[PDB]
Amino acid sequence: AKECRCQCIKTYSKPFHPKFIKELRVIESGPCCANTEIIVKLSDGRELCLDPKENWVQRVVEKFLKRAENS
Amino acid sequence: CRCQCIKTYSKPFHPKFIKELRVIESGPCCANTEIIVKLSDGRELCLDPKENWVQRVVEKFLKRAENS
Repeated sequence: AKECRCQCIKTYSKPFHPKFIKELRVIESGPCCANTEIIVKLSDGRELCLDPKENWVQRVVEKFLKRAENS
Repeated sequence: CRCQCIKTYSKPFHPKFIKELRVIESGPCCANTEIIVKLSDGRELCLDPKENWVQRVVEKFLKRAENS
């Protein structure tokens, strides 16, 4: 399919500081993708897919969310 | 480079139908942080990131999605 399918072919495994994140996307698992997908947009203009099951990823997404909620 | 929201949604809905979450931080495109959630029914609602109930709903969805 085109729209109904997983959006990530691979995830970025190298940990980085949430300060480089400007946008976050969280797509829960369901009919169109067996797994939850997390895509972040960096200030370098890159769109990265992250592993939602990785602890550092969860902490990084948490820190960005709280900061954005303060702006 | 514009805002994705005109007005924020305040009417009651069941969070359990949220299937996707989007958070765009403020900057050159939009002065305020924007929070957009996609409901199963396809609807897209803009929520106020400054409201405490909103922050709780977003948090709960995130943890649930991370459990999959």
